[PDB]
Amino acid sequence: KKVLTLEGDLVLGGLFPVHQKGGPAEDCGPVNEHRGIQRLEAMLFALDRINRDPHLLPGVRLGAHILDSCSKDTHALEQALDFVRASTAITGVIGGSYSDVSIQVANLLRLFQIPQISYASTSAKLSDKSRYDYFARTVPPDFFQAKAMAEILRFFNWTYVSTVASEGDYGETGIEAFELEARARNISVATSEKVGRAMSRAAFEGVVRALLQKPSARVAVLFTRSEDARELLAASQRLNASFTWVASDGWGALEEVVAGSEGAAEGAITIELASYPISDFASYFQSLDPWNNSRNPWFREFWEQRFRCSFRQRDCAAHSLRAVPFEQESKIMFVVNAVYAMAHALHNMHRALCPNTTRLCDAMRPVNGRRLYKDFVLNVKFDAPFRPADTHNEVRFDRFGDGIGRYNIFTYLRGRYRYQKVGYWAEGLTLDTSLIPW
Amino acid sequence: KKVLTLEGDLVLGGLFPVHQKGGPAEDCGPVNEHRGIQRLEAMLFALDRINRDPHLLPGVRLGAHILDSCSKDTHALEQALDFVRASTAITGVIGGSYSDVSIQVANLLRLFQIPQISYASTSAKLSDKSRYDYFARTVPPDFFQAKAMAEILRFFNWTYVSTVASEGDYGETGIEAFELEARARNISVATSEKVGRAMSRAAFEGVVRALLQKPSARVAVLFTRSEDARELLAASQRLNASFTWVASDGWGALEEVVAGSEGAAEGAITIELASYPISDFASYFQSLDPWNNSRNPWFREFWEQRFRCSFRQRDCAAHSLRAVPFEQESKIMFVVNAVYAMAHALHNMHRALCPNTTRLCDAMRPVNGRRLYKDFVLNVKFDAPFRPADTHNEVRFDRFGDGIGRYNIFTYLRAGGRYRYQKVGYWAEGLTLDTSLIPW
Ligand SMILES: N[C@@]1(C(=O)O)CC2(CC2)[C@H]2[C@H](C(=O)O)[C@H]21
Ligand SMILES: N[C@@]1(C(=O)O)CC2(CC2)[C@H]2[C@H](C(=O)O)[C@H]21
Repeated sequence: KKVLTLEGDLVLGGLFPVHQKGGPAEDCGPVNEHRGIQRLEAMLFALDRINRDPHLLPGVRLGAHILDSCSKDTHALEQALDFVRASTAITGVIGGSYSDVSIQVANLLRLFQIPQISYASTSAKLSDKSRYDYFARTVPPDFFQAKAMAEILRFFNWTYVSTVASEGDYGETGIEAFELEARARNISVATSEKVGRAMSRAAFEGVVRALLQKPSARVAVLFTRSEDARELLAASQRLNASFTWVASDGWGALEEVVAGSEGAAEGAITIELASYPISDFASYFQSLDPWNNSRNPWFREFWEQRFRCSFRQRDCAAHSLRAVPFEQESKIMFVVNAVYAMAHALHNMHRALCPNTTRLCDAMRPVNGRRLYKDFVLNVKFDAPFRPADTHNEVRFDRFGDGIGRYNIFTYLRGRYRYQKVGYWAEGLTLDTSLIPW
Repeated sequence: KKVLTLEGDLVLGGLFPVHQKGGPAEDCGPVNEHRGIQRLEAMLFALDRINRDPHLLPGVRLGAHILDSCSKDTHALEQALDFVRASTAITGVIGGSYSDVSIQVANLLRLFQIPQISYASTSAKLSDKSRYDYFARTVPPDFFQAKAMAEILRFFNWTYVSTVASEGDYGETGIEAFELEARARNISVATSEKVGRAMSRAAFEGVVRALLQKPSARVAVLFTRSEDARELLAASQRLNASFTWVASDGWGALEEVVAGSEGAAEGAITIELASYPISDFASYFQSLDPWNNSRNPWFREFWEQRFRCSFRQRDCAAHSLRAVPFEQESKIMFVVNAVYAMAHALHNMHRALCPNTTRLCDAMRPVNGRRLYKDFVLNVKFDAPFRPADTHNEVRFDRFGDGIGRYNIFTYLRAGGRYRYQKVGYWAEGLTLDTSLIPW
């Protein structure tokens, strides 16, 4: 219903879960604030810096055609029909965020040779190039995440664990990979529970007692969506049930997962893909205003939900995102590098196909998608923009078009509670014991 | 590359694995005779009789747009694009065969509200109408088949078994459903192996070796693709490894799965969905020759493969199917049943939308798929066409567009060479098997 359009010489398709998935009947629920709106603004911020970059396509302005997935694969696939209908013209696609939506969207995109780079889809399956030949990502596959989690249990001598998976490609294949890896380290799994898309608080108590039916297994491994980890922790709190949580990037270092069930979560070890905040995105997001951000068609709806106001009611104007603490979303960097990977690919494309000018020559009217994905997108290699220069971070894709298997490890501890970085994984597990009380 | 097109007032899409899958450079392999050609020819047969029928769509003609899936989802989806290029116009789609083919095709077909009826896709994944709101099938979900297979093990007190599943939505869900039914009947799994999309003869051996790592687990439960079962039977014969096979409809009673691996498979228990060879299909298929069947662009290739001749070298001419021992592929009836399910739904929709004529009126141009599926496809009830005398079977779909969980159980034995399938029993809301018919 709402289209996000930016004019430009070339148009970059975008796909973001602006809204949450709806209730039993509605396809779209409330605005997904952090992983939705903020990740969308990250693509818009990147496109602005690129359009100001004199070293990166100074003669070709990049546009955007950003669609909302509503956190549901079938809705994203109904929306992704815009990207194919013409064949405005869509050069590539940034997104989606959730694996299921990327799989579904990739199967349609390959039929029209549309390149796609995801900034958050981690499911290992997307690494298979015979089925997903137009798919690249700035994120590593979950082969490497599940391997890393198996080493955490191997290190802390945890050999009788349990597993919790969100239904879908991410949770199932993620736990499946974890099965192989725990097996390979003498770790035996007591039981394996699966969480339905939209369970009730009664259903999660079912899962708690299901995990409890083996009291000896006090450790639980999770390949879960954040809502699921939060409802399961809430259910654990209500049922006065104490588990040792070992969780994937779904939970990550999200305050919203543990908020209200901080006691039930204390002791937990979580994983986030290795990222850093970008300060120029921070000041850009906090200076965003509903009367100046008309280019984002969902920014007013976010503003009404963020501040409990209405533009009809005239009570939105006194608020600012600067009064608020800015908790920059974890995968913001990966959105930023994914837009840059596509822009560099196209800069390299233009350099070779239009040597005589900075403008778009007939050799890129239209842009050959196959040549773009195979010869340029896959062969990008540049410094991550805005990177913490003290550490050398580089943007490229391996033989399977995946990002680098590097993860940060955290712990939820204690009045007051907080996630603390305790280690990392980058080919090997590396963590210091001095940062854990147990 | 080829597309079987025929004129009609309404056009029904078709999807069959006319060709097996190829290698890395090719997307299409040799001709698939049984699950390809006979299945394609069954739809043409049904179309031909529907168009002669004075009681079923007398004034409305049915055309077709039959595509080749090449036993591969990505190729099928490239092809299925034809069905949605109107936005010739496609009213409904008959197909595909492979469950991963039918899933991919449905995700697209629902976008343009096009009803889909599969004659072979058994994945339980396809029973969920939130996700597959325009899909229906003349076959049951694998929820019942997995229940059927654990009942067979529980009956023979095989408490320690191994599993093998073809990667994808048929193998993985089938076996997972099976393993839960096995657990609940105290049947423990020793090991579980996966058969990938691009398997090598060495990789197939690695699967056999993994199965032998548990020497007590002599039972091997498979939810595999046809080709995946044959190659596992080939790898086991190469290794003189002996397993009791219990296998899903993928294997079924296919002679092509056991060819060259007759001793490796002896004593195998195989499942097929309960069906009957249909009456007039044998006359039709056997009366097919290459100088009349120009309407099937893959038929000449089937002819060459069948008789090991060449039209370019003119050896083929002196041949006819009316001398061969006609083996009617087990799902022929479900293909014919799907074609007739769509025909009846449209006949009934036409009664509702065009009451003053036999011809396709404007209230039905184009056919509204949402109304066709929900108000007419899901509600169809009719006597199964071409049903043999002693049979009184009815074609219908349940609340979730599913067929009924009915299956025949067979066993593979050496009688007089001369190896064959023998029906030992059936499954229909409980197990019934004749222990007297199994040699072992
Ligand atoms: N890595 C994810 C995926 O779907 O592939 C798992 C997740 C569901 C929890 C979403 C995370 C995110 O948006 O930060 C993606
Ligand atoms: N029932 C099937 C399915 O895909 O759901 C299993 C199979 C893969 C082996 C193919 C069989 C067939 O075409 O008769 C279908």
